[PDB]
Amino acid sequence: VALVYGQMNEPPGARARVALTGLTVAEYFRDQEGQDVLLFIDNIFRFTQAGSEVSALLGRIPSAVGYQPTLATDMGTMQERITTTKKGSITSVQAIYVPADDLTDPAPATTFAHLDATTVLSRAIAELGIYPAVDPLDSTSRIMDPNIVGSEHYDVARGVQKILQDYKSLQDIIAILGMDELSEEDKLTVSRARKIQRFLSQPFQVAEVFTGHLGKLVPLKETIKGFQQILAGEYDHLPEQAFYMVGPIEEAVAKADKLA
Amino acid sequence: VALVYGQMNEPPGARARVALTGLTVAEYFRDQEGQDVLLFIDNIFRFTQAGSEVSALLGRIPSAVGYQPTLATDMGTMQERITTTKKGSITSVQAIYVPADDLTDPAPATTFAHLDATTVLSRAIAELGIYPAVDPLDSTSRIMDPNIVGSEHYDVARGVQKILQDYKSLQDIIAILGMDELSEEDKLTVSRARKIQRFLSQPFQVAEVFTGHLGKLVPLKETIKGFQQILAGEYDHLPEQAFYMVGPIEEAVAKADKLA
Amino acid sequence: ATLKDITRRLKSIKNIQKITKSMKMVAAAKYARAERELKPARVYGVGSLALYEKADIKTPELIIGVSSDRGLCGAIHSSVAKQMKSEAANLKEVKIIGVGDKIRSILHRTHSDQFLVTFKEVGRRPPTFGDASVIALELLNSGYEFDEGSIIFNRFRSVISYKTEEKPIFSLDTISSAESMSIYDDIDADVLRNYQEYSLANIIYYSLKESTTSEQSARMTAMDNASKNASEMIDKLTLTFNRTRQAVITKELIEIISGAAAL
Amino acid sequence: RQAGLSYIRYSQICAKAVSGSTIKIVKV
Amino acid sequence: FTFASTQVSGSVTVNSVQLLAEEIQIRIEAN
Repeated sequence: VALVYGQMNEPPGARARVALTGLTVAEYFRDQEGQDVLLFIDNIFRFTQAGSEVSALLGRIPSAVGYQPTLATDMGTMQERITTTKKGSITSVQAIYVPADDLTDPAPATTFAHLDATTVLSRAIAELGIYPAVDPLDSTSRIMDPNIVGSEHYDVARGVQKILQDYKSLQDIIAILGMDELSEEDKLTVSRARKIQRFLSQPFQVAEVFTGHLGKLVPLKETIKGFQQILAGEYDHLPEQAFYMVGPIEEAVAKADKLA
Repeated sequence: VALVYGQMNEPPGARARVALTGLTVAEYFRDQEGQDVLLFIDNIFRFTQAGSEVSALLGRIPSAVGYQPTLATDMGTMQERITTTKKGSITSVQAIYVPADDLTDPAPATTFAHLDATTVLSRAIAELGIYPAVDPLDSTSRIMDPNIVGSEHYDVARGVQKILQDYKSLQDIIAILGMDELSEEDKLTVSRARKIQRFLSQPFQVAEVFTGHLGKLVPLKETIKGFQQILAGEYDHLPEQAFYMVGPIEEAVAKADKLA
Repeated sequence: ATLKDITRRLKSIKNIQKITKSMKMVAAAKYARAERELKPARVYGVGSLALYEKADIKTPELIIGVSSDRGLCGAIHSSVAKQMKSEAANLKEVKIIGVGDKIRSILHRTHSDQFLVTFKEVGRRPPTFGDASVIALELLNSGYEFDEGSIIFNRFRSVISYKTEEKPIFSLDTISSAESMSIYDDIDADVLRNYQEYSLANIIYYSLKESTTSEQSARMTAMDNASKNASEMIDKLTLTFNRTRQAVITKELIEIISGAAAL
Repeated sequence: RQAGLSYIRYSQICAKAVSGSTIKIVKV
Repeated sequence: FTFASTQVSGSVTVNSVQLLAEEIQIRIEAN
């Protein structure tokens, strides 16, 4: 990683440009060495704000909500340099701050014009111990189209979510009226869902110096199969905790063994 | 009929003056021939908008909402020629486009004072399927005087408004909790109000292609009457739907049979 | 549309939604238990009625309304009351009893001077034969030598429907002494006295067991809706809030610019 | 009977020997 | 035959048959 910094004490113009500087660097590992670089802009809102400060200083009339008249171009001239050219591609993970919790606020609204996916980190999920604490129902992607990920991928994914949704429904019932008017059917959606929720968690190699556990980088193929089978009913006999913090389904099997 | 036009494709100045032009034509028949004229304008809001388009160019500090500081006087010396006099009569019907649906907008806001009768159309009503989408508690007429329309008319009129005003206040609660908790008495206003609301709608020849029904023209006494009875509880047995999209009350009874 | 008011409304609707979702789940639990205990009750209650339909009973020549004390269950009470007033009108002397405070508050004022007794503590805890026996006892120990009575309650049909019905109370030990009753012989004039008393408790019990099932399923339904309306209202006010928030800033800023530019 | 007791009351006793009580009187 | 109380003294009826089962002296008799 190369780190580029635009600290909060820097004047508008500096916090304004540092995301371009970082961009410059990344474009090299693509236009000069044709790799697949990763660009991280933390956070995309302070980019926009820096834009407004600069704008105001240049005495230009603000537009709706006080932002810059050039909000959309200031963003476009930067966002657009982030793509897959014939030489390689830059992929950007942008930390978003939504003002006033207003998703139609000009800053945020403009920004979604460019996003192809959202990764929603959730404190609730974390509380399940589940990590990465990504929310499987709130996180989204433009490319989750069978015409793009292929029917299999697309169906598994849509399978995982519905089940996760259904279980969500039952969640209310379980706690109140108690876990049993539950059908041979309603009891399976839960079981699997709970297996799934766990199978969606995973050990990171970045946290090895700490979790005393080995990181896993599951492959896409392994991912779709994994969930495919749980949906399928291939491991209904396996127990929940067999799936907590593992990589490929094979590990779910072996953990079960060590868990008698 | 004489036709004058300065449409949506003309530069501002043309739109700013065609009203004056149609107006002049009408003034000739009124004063030079003592004729009884009819003057239709669609849309007089456009004249004011046109004014706002050139106003900055004339170099004027803008007034509220970016409009020209001369908005009222411009409406005034123009609106004041659209009038009946001792020489001739001008019945004028003017469509007034309300921007963003905001009736507090300087344009529409300043126009109320020039009319004798106003028909305020509502998106909310239109969306309920009631056409014409006239707001019954927001339309008025300087003729709504017992000494002009007769007390029979004056009492049905105020009768209808009172029940719709009453329904209107119950709506907040109806909105979270529905009708259950409502008083037997309150539920009767609600029934009647919803039947009066439907009976206020009607099929226009001009809108036959959309209502799917044959246009109707109801004679005043038929209106005064049909509304009396409704008020008077003579149809508390019919269903609401019987009243929707009909002319005379007699057709509302029939529709009820057909609904069986 | 004031960010203050909007906020005031959101505040009270978020609580409503919370209290309303809670009430729904409690009800659905009470309902679930009630739906089941109702299976046997019907067979039992229908059994009690098996004698009279299987063989005529009329009357030569007491309106009991059952519901509960708690509202927020759609039209459970208004229905029985509505039909209760209807009878008292069409009718022969008139005397009435209401089980569940709500009846005593609704089909009331107009007919207080037309009361015999009223019952409280109905609906919170599941009804029992025991409660029915108290109602029956309270009546037998009343000075009303009713010749014929009717019992009005809500007959369950499904979580989304019920029907207010009436059941005849030919409890008149006197009426059970008609021609049609000649088919059954070897009946002491006072063995019936016991028979009628009993079948009186059975019919009150039945209506009672039907009633809470209708009530808990209607409160569940009513509170499902209320809660869903609330949330929708919440979603709308919030979006109205942001539109307003953005326009005030924009509006306040254009005003400053206009003043500044004019100089 | 004659002692003031009725049959429901008898059945009550008999059944208990072999049952809520929530209901409350409101006499006015 | 239909026999019930909560569960599926009292009364009995023969028309189809139905049996329906729910101061000191009475108690003595029962016990």
